[PDB]
Amino acid sequence: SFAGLKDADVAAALAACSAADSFKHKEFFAKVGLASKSLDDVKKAFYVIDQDKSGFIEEDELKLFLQNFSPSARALTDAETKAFLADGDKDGDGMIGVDEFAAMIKA
Ligand SMILES: [Ca+2]
Ligand SMILES: [Ca+2]
Ligand SMILES: [Mg+2]
Repeated sequence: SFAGLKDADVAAALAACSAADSFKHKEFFAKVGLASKSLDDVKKAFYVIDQDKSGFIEEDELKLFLQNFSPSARALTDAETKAFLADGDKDGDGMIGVDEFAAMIKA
């Protein structure tokens, strides 16, 4: 829901990355809808993965990225989390802020 994605695109996507170390951010962002959502929604998501409301997705909310879409879903492996944060975290503080998230989805 949060980001107004549909179940189908969400069930699709997860199937597509259910192997360990087959997760890829922009590919799942294309997939599940999010890379063509408005920037309002690209925020609504952000704040959902920010499970603890800190303003930031820390490395440990990032590895539970999937589960925000489906509870039973798998954790990301440590490499999968290391590339994302690698791609997201331009100021090197170890966690992703909104403006960084938005930035990595595009739009
Ligand atoms: Ca957080
Ligand atoms: Ca950062
Ligand atoms: Mg926390």
